[PDB]
Amino acid sequence: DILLTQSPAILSVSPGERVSFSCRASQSIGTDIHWYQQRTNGSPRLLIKYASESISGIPSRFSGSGSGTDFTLSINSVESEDIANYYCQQSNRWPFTFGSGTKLEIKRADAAPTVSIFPPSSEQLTSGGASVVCFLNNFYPKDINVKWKIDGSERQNGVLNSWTDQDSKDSTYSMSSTLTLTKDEYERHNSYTCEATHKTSTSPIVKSFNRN
Amino acid sequence: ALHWRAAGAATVLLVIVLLAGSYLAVLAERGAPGAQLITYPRALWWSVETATTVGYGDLYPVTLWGRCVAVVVMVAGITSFGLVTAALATWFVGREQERRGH
Amino acid sequence: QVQLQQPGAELVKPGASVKLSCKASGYTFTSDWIHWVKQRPGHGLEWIGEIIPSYGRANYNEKIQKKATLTADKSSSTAFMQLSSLTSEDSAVYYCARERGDGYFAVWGAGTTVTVSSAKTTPPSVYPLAPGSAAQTNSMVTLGCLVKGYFPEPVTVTWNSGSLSSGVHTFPAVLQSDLYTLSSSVTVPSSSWPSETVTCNVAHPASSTKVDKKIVPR
Ligand SMILES: CCCCCCCCCO
Ligand SMILES: [Co+2]
Repeated sequence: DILLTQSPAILSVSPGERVSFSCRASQSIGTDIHWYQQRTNGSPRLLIKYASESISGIPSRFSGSGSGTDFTLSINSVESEDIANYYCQQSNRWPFTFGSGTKLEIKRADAAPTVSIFPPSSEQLTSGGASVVCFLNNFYPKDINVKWKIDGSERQNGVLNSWTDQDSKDSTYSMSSTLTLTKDEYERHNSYTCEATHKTSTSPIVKSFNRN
Repeated sequence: ALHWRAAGAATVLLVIVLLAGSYLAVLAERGAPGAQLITYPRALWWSVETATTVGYGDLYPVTLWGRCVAVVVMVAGITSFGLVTAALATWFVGREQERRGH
Repeated sequence: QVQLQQPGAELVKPGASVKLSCKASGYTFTSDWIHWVKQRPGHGLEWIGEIIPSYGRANYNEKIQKKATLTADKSSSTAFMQLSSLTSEDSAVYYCARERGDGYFAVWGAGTTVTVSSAKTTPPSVYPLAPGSAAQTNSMVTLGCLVKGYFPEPVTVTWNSGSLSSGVHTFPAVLQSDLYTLSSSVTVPSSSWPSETVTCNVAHPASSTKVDKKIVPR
């Protein structure tokens, strides 16, 4: 049963360059290979059928080549919306099989995060809990550190972090950091501070609010 | 004329067998690992290949029911060729014997 | 129009059984196949099986453990995948796709997120995230909302019922003590808010709830 090997598993490219995804089959399959794009949280979308045949409504910069056992998807002039997983699939022999995928990552210019801190909501406090939310937005590269201080002193407990995949809108990354407390624990402190340390600057970017 | 009636029928039955043949092959062969006779366009080419006996061997059924289909296609092609040839002989023989006054 | 319709979510208990559906529309031919494909979070696509609905014949990936059974209703043109005796290895997004008997999947459904767990369905609490009174600004303002304590995944979060899509990130959920929480972020021009309205719509399919939450200044 036909094995499709995709190399490499991650492809890092610069905006505007021509990129090429590989797909090697375990035996000769003519040109019976099709390509799919799957963006973050989206479903797959057919890009190229039968090694090189274009699909209607797919940008003219996607093309395909190959025959037998060696197949290539190319993108001319890569751009942000191209950030995605790419799969090949064969229909030469039963059963149909998929490759394991190649992720496209774009190397953009360095960008500092935009930091925003948000006080607990009236409605959440009512419910008897309080979440302080910090957003670190549109930064490059992905490596970033967040620090929480309550009233000048570092906090580590109750802090949950989430990081987005690379953005298909601008090739950046974002992270959110959520400190969750009871209303009681929240009521007996004054200032909450979120600190972001990133490659783009010596000094951390800092955002705080007073409960009063 | 019986012979043209027969030759006409067989040629319509042949086209029908080639089309149903393509459909049935794919249905019979999907499910069987290594089967290549598994999409309709190539399966229809396969059917023509088979009915004519042209023997490329680029595609063939690997299953019992694919192979049964293959045989019905062969026999339909073979039968319709024999009926066309026999009709052409009947035509020529009756025309030669009128070309002799007989 | 949307060619293949699937439910957003299905929660299933370990050992239990679920029947997924895939309603079709658009051009239909008696030669069409419906395929099912499984994706575990962070992983690749995996072919499960296929059915020719206008003949009832189904074929399965014999290289994996057989959890699926495929059926079709030709009058409502729905494809069904009966998944049975599920463990947590069976938690994944299951897509259906349409093939015109020519080898490629032209159209796909949006997928059904199947979660296998004993834990219980919980709609989310949506709380606004407007800036504090002290926060200064430039040409742009960041707003958000906090989707908390839901089960299972997924939630879909829109801004102004889809019209506002530039400058939005929804962060992945974090699971703690059998409940999911996430935030969604939106950025708009400073001048435009609160002049022009900003609202997050939060659909959670597993509980059948879609709640709206407007973002007003504190
Ligand atoms: C003589 C023709 C045999 C019919 C084969 C139909 C395919 C059955 C599928 O399993
Ligand atoms: Co005589």
